[PDB]
Amino acid sequence: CPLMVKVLDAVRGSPAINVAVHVFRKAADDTWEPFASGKTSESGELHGLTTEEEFVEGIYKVEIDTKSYWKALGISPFHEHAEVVFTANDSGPRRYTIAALLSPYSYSTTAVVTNP
Amino acid sequence: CPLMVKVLDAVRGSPAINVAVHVFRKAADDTWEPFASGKTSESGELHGLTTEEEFVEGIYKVEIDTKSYWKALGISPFHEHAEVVFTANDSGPRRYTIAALLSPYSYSTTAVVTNP
Amino acid sequence: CPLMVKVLDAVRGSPAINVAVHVFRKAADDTWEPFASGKTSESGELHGLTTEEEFVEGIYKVEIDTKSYWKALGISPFHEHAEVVFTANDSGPRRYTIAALLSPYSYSTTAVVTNP
Amino acid sequence: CPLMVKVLDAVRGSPAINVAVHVFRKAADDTWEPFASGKTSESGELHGLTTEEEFVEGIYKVEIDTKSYWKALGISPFHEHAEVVFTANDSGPRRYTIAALLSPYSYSTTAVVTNP
Ligand SMILES: COc1cc(C(=O)c2ccc(C)cc2C)cc([N+](=O)O)c1O
Ligand SMILES: COc1cc(C(=O)c2ccc(C)cc2C)cc([N+](=O)O)c1O
Repeated sequence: CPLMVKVLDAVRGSPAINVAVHVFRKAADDTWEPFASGKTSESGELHGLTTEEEFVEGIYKVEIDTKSYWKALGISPFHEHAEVVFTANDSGPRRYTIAALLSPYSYSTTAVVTNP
Repeated sequence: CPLMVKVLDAVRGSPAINVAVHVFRKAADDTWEPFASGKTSESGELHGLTTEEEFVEGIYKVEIDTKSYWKALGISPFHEHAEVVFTANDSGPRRYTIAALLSPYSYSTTAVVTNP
Repeated sequence: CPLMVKVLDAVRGSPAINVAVHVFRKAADDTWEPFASGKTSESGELHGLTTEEEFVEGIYKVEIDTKSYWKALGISPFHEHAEVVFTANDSGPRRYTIAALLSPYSYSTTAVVTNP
Repeated sequence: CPLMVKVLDAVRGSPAINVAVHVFRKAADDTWEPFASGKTSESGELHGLTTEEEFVEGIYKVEIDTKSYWKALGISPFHEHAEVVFTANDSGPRRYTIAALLSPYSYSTTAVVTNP
């Protein structure tokens, strides 16, 4: 609910289906602690990662396993993964969508942050 | 149903709301004929542009009125509009989403084409 | 010199070489008048389109022939071209670089505008 | 020379000047070892990070300090940095250009890889 990830494929013109996504939260010692993870659905979307209670302010990293995605399609990739690192700030009610558009040698990412 | 447009704002991190979108189909004389149009909703989406019966194969242009969008936000823009020109090809059942991510001096667009 | 175009290939991670580019300028009767054209070099760059004298104020359209590029690589892409439409030199001469990043179902474009 | 970084600003339509960039290389114990760092110039480019001798095969992370860039412009952005993680030189030396296009809530990155 508070955090959704959506992944699209710029080569095939499709959702990026069955992509592994890991979310980490930065710990006090500056290490990355696993927070949530899953695989994108047939729509390219990954829902249900966290809850309002669990998602507190902090620094988060979303790692999208793009290399494995491209390899499963038989397409030669450049990156190991796509990484999105951001701060969650409580500024009234907010829902976050982290969206990524994947190509073999490029990616784009945006945040769509809305007030429900 | 067969054609949806979605527009996002990379500066504000939001859907691009109330953006005018025009769709044209290329005529035999190479001119662009108005085909459908509307304004994006609060989700950034524009549904209901056309019907399965009306949307035939051909060359289409989607013009997204980005300059007016940025001006309404008080942000100085570069482009007059964003233009997406593509061929619709009947290759089994297909639904098209034309998505765009807007910045003042840049835009990105992709097509998400799925079989319902 | 005042107008340069650069095109990159997001599948191969390379310059997009031998891409045709056509520049138009909106005429007083609202038609698109041919202005300049050329092909990208081995670096993906297209220099020498115009001159300071010829590049007057106006609304310009840069059409990048992405479909012909993909077809030459044996790929059937989604878009016919990538189009960049902008007002130029409205506050005196500027140098414009129009850059594009290509995938079969997506493109991104940015402008870099500098004052000499 | 073998590794160059270029950063552009999609709000202003300009090179992103004075952007800090830190490159790491994955060590045999799976930690990220510092490798090279620098700042983009007035053209948005960062040359001279490394040498052919030092740039061995490995997994590299290029961290572009986008938050510090935006904060210096008086903007509160979404991301902490932009991260580009890739295996380099796996089939012999290549020249890599890592390019990034920045907005407050989005970034795009591409790689241009050439064989000398
Ligand atoms: C089809 O549906 C969607 C598509 C897209 C995108 O195509 C998109 C994704 C990332 C980037 C950096 C840029 C683009 C244009 C995002 C969406 N979303 O809701 O953010 C979305 O729903
Ligand atoms: C003006 O000069 C350059 C521009 C650009 C880009 O505009 C570009 C950058 C990132 C992305 C994701 C997409 C785009 C189109 C890249 C360059 N390069 O060498 O990669 C370059 O030289």
